[PDB]
Amino acid sequence: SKGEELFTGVVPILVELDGDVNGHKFSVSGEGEGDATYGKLTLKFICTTGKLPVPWPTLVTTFVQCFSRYPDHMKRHDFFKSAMPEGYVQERTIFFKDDGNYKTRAEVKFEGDTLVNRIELKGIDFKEDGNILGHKLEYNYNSDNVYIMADKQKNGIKVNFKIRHNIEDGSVQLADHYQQNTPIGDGPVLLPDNHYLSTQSALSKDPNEKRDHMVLLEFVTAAGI
Repeated sequence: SKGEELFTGVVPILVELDGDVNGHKFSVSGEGEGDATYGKLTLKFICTTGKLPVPWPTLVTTFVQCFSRYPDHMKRHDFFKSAMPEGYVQERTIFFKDDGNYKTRAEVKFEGDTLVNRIELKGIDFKEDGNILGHKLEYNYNSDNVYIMADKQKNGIKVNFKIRHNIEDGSVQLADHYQQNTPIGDGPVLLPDNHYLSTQSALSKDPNEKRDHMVLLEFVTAAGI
């Protein structure tokens, strides 16, 4: 499509988030690069305001699905790159079961040769000593497919999926994601048939980094068609 050509090589990525969860305000800056040819993302996030007041794993999905590898036979279904470079708005509600919710509004677009994800996050109705504000989640990440359908009325897409965060006691903290993406430009975009993204994420730490941070390595492939 349009932006598909913008992703044939390695693209630098910047992520900027401002958050407020139950009145706890924080900002995060991330940098890395993506290589959509391999569905590959490498990112490092730093909390610039001090200690992150929620667990890092709960922000992975908020912190650029244009880097997904769409198989050649599935190229007409790749909404995300088709909206580039002008980009898209990505909005979610993330419901943490028996706890609060995040609402996020993000704009994903090129600034020059750099793909930028700018996010505002608002979290409300969290429990003071629940799994999120009480930091009871393991620093790890599992799988789960991301389901995408057309929203042929907002000329965008609707995405739904579940994340299961691991609680330190061996249980699971469900995070139900509801997502909508809509192009920023007027340009034509690709409205896909139903399909899913297969995702894998690995979380790590930089041994030399003394700020609160997360290193993220992810691989994403479109499938289901």
